[PDB]
Amino acid sequence: MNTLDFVDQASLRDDIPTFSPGDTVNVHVKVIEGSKERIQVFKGVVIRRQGGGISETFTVRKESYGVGVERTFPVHSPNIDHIDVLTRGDVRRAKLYYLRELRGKKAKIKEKR
Amino acid sequence: ARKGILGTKLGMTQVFDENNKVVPVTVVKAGPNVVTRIRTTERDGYSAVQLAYGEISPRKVIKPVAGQFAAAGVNPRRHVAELRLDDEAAVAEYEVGQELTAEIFSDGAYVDVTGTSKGKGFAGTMKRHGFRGQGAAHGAQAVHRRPGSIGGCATPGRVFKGTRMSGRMGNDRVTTQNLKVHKVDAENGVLLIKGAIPGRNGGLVVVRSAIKRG
Amino acid sequence: AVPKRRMSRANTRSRRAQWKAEAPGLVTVSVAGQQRKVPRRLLKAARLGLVDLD
Amino acid sequence: PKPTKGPRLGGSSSHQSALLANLATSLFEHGRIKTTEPKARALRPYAEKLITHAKKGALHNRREVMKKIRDKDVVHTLFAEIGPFYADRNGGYTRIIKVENRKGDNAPMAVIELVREK
Amino acid sequence: MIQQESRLKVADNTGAKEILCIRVLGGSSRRYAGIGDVIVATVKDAIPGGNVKRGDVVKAVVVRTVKERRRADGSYIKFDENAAVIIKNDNDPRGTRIFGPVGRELREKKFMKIVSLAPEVL
RNA sequence: GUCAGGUAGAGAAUACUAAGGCGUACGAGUGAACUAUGGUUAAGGAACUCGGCAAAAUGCCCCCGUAACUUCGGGAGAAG
RNA sequence: AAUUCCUUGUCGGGUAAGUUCCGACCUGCACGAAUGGCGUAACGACUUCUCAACUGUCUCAACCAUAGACUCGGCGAAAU
RNA sequence: ACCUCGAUGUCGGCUCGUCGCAUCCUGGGGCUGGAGCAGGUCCCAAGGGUUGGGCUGUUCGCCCAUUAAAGCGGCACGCGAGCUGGGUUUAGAACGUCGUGAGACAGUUCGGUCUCUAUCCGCCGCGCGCGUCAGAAGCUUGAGGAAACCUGUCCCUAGUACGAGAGGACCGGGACGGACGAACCUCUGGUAUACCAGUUGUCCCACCAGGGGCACGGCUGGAUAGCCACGUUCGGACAGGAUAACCGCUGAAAGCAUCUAAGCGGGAAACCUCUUCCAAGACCAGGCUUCUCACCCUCUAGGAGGGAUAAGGCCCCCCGCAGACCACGGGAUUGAUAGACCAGACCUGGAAGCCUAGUAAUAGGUGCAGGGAACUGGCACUAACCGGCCGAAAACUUAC
Ligand SMILES: [Mg+2]
Ligand SMILES: [Mg+2]
Ligand SMILES: [Mg+2]
Ligand SMILES: [Mg+2]
Ligand SMILES: [Mg+2]
Ligand SMILES: [Mg+2]
Ligand SMILES: [Mg+2]
Ligand SMILES: [Mg+2]
Ligand SMILES: [Mg+2]
Ligand SMILES: [Mg+2]
Ligand SMILES: [Mg+2]
Ligand SMILES: [Mg+2]
Ligand SMILES: [Mg+2]
Ligand SMILES: [Mg+2]
Ligand SMILES: [Mg+2]
Ligand SMILES: [Mg+2]
Ligand SMILES: [Mg+2]
Ligand SMILES: [Mg+2]
Ligand SMILES: [Mg+2]
Ligand SMILES: [Mg+2]
Ligand SMILES: [Mg+2]
Ligand SMILES: [Mg+2]
Ligand SMILES: [Mg+2]
Ligand SMILES: [Mg+2]
Ligand SMILES: [Mg+2]
Ligand SMILES: [Mg+2]
Ligand SMILES: [Mg+2]
Ligand SMILES: [Mg+2]
Ligand SMILES: [Mg+2]
Ligand SMILES: [Mg+2]
Ligand SMILES: [Mg+2]
Ligand SMILES: [Mg+2]
Ligand SMILES: [Mg+2]
Ligand SMILES: [Mg+2]
Ligand SMILES: [Mg+2]
Ligand SMILES: [Mg+2]
Ligand SMILES: [Mg+2]
Ligand SMILES: [Mg+2]
Ligand SMILES: [Mg+2]
Ligand SMILES: [Mg+2]
Ligand SMILES: [Mg+2]
Ligand SMILES: [Mg+2]
Ligand SMILES: [Mg+2]
Ligand SMILES: [Mg+2]
Ligand SMILES: [Mg+2]
Ligand SMILES: [Mg+2]
Ligand SMILES: [Mg+2]
Ligand SMILES: [Mg+2]
Ligand SMILES: [Mg+2]
Ligand SMILES: [Mg+2]
Ligand SMILES: [Mg+2]
Ligand SMILES: [Mg+2]
Repeated sequence: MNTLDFVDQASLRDDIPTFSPGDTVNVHVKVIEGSKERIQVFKGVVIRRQGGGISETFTVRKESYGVGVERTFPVHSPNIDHIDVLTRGDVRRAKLYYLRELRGKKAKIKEKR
Repeated sequence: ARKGILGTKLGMTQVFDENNKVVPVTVVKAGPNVVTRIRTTERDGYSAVQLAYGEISPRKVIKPVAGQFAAAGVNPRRHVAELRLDDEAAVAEYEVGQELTAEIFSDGAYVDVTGTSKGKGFAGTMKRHGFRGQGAAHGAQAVHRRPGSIGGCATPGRVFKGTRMSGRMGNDRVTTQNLKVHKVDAENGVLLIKGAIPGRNGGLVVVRSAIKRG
Repeated sequence: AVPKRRMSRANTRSRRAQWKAEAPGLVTVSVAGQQRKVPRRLLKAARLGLVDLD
Repeated sequence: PKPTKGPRLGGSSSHQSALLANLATSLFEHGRIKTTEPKARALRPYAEKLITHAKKGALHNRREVMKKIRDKDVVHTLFAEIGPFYADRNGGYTRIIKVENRKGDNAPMAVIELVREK
Repeated sequence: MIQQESRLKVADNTGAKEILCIRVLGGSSRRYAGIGDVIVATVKDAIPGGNVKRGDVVKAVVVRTVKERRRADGSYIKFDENAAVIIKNDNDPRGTRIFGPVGRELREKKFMKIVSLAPEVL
């Protein structure tokens, strides 16, 4: 129950899959270059989900060409089209910040079975 | 003429533009107002409209206040405030008893919002005036946050008026100019104003058409 | 910092007059049939016999 | 419950935790205690949350109560007597009554009581 | 969020490894450089074969930052390291290859040649 | 100057604790500034300053591995 | 030069930038051989300069707790 | 050598400023040996702005990157009852030098206690009293104050004017920034001493299991609200008036000429308005309204003194994102003010007990589990009380 729920309900998106920290996801992001509009996929592990309602955000971590990259999105952002979940992770906490210090094999997350 | 309405700051949230840009917004309950009095150059020496806002039990209204509402023929309200108008042609647009709603504004209009800023209590000079304070080390003795010198010497042998010092901060009338109204919700009676507005949630604000960008 | 001068009789008294007590407001309560005076703050306790009416 | 805004009773957070636990134990054992008004006002919400665990009554609730109340005899009283007694009352298990100030420091004093009426 | 005395990894093959930030350009008293901001820097470490040796003063553009940067859409980008590309006066790299991903912000700041050579733009 | 419980521990260090002994003599409140004493901090990392002052850091045990130089003992717990 | 006034001498090194520092030159105001001269492994809470690591020293400051400060009751000074 | 030797603490730095203009930048102009760009010089102009580093105790100065610019000065070379204490300038020690020596050196070197509970004025904030010709309440006018006032780059006009070429505009439009200030907490980020989880040592709850006390909140991983910046949003106008330097029009004295002597005009970030805030203790103590508009007694029939009331207010009481206290704001049973309770949101991350698998450490099921503060909505269960104290009118003159 929130004071401003009657405003936010208009912008809440309905096509959001259920996902948790530790899941591997594919975030299809709209990107503009010049006048043409294309979709760029950001594949990585969800490391955190914070907030609520129309202001809830989630962060995805990828390793790209030897450099760690983190990307944070409003869950209900209209700049995303599809979020696709790929694997469920086995994690023991809500926030996976410890992954920021780990590389390679040790950075791997266990899957749900 | 310069439109305006009384309202309550409900809180802040986030909406998205049609080009998907994020817009921080404060939600203002631009609740119905009633014109309770008209000020005229011939009666009062200036032109203004008096507005009343907010529900109140008649048990709570004091008798001289009830007498003024009764003379206007309207039910009492908690908050009464004037909007100053430049001219009598603008006054002619209002009548006692008339109701005003959020729909006086349209999307993309620029507004000034007036409210009382949050109280900060007795504030030091670092917080209240942005003083740099002093070093945390290198021998500095018990002056880490102290204001330093407050004047010259024998001449003028006194502290000037206006010297910035510690003291009560906040709880001031503040007007934020040229805020964009992102959306008007006629059904909920709400204004979504881009950006911040002064005051705590639940506090009285006055939304007027921007002087500079109106 | 020390006082530079002695303080006049008048100046001393003016300030010193601000050091004073204020009387408590008192209300009547019937206890053991007798009517006693107690602070309104203690009204509920006095009826419940939790106040030592000496 | 809502944490203390200002400095904690007893001059430390740890002393306050112990003080609240001791005061709750005393309150449940005797049914009525007299203390300083700030301590009484701080105890009221803390004691009422314990009584709620007692009303629920399950083993889980018992262990939760035991995290704060080390007097096992008082725990027994909470779950066999005070809990059942309040089954039909929804909140408001305690009452605060202001009493005379203390002589040696003029401390405002209050009695806190379990409600017995219903 | 780079400033004077901040060290950055070099993201190109000019032969520098580390640079030290000397000045954020674009105004008096300007504190912080982010992605797409030009700095003046000194080379603190170089590969033995490099074309640019230790001690040279160079111009560079920040391409990666550890401090998360906000985008118009309300999204954020964050990298594990601070990295810059050594530039010449025509905003072109002095090197031929860019290493690692770069921020979208470089496109808005007109460093097209860098965007072209980057293996990924995020 | 004389006694030296227990569990961790190399220990009479240190943490908790037994026997035994205390709560030691102004208190009660209260989210002001400010001072003191502790705590945490995005990004940057000596840019502070007379000076890295003060903090932070390093820290234990068992292996591996240790340069210049030297009075041939050392350096050395070098370093890593 | 713990000695050089002129002097931040001059050249080289270190730094993006070095009146300090290190290596040299000799024009030693005003070194010099037991008021010992020149070196020297080891040693130093000595003094000086550089680097790594580390950090609220700083960019730039924010927040928390405790002791005072503040309020109420009691006692009740001082310099001037 | 006039004040101070029965004491007026120094250089440099730090903090905080305030004033002058002999102006460093931005603004307005005359003349150029001013083609243009870019300058030189002189006049007007103080609104705002005027960077960070290396060396040195340094000021100064040199240098490295920038900038529209990195102004010069006064205020006890502003500021040590505000901080520092590196230099200098006590006592230790040493070098060079001088002295037979004790010692000495605007020569050098290493080291070397920075005290004070603010009485008065002054300044920043906050109350109490009385007044504003009855007692009260809502909304106000604005005399007079305060704050704010910076600026760049790129793109059009235009590769046009000008110019052999090289180069390259004025004026007029638009976009995007730096620094600074304000409000605010949706986002990002920080904090978290009654939130959740993990975990070390030890003691305890007889014991197992499950927990608790202490060790920085023991430590570690997270963390809503509040507060906050590294975050978010907004600001500096636009227009008008009177001017400066300067440009003039129309014109004599002086048949010509002259911006001036009579008159009439252009003209700047300075000035007055304009924008934001304070403001009637503005003693000329204002204005527009609304409410109460009422009664007893005593002195002598003058003026007073006392008591009880009205509108209203205060204190007590439940509280606040209001707060040092006080004040301020709300609630006070005809009541959701606070707590509890119920539910949601959010934080944590899968409780206990039991069952199952494994020799066991442990894992899985029951189960978006259990625990829990601040935010939201319900709910009189608890507390806001069977109440005290304040608080309303001498007349008289003239005009109508
Ligand atoms: Mg969540
Ligand atoms: Mg001290
Ligand atoms: Mg200190
Ligand atoms: Mg708190
Ligand atoms: Mg105390
Ligand atoms: Mg503890
Ligand atoms: Mg022992
Ligand atoms: Mg010991
Ligand atoms: Mg004693
Ligand atoms: Mg004590
Ligand atoms: Mg405090
Ligand atoms: Mg940090
Ligand atoms: Mg960090
Ligand atoms: Mg330095
Ligand atoms: Mg410095
Ligand atoms: Mg130095
Ligand atoms: Mg140290
Ligand atoms: Mg330490
Ligand atoms: Mg060695
Ligand atoms: Mg030299
Ligand atoms: Mg040199
Ligand atoms: Mg040398
Ligand atoms: Mg000699
Ligand atoms: Mg000899
Ligand atoms: Mg000799
Ligand atoms: Mg010797
Ligand atoms: Mg020593
Ligand atoms: Mg205290
Ligand atoms: Mg006292
Ligand atoms: Mg004489
Ligand atoms: Mg004297
Ligand atoms: Mg001038
Ligand atoms: Mg001006
Ligand atoms: Mg001075
Ligand atoms: Mg002084
Ligand atoms: Mg001596
Ligand atoms: Mg001699
Ligand atoms: Mg020493
Ligand atoms: Mg010295
Ligand atoms: Mg000396
Ligand atoms: Mg005025
Ligand atoms: Mg005045
Ligand atoms: Mg502020
Ligand atoms: Mg929030
Ligand atoms: Mg807990
Ligand atoms: Mg036992
Ligand atoms: Mg066990
Ligand atoms: Mg114990
Ligand atoms: Mg923690
Ligand atoms: Mg943390
Ligand atoms: Mg008046
Ligand atoms: Mg009062």
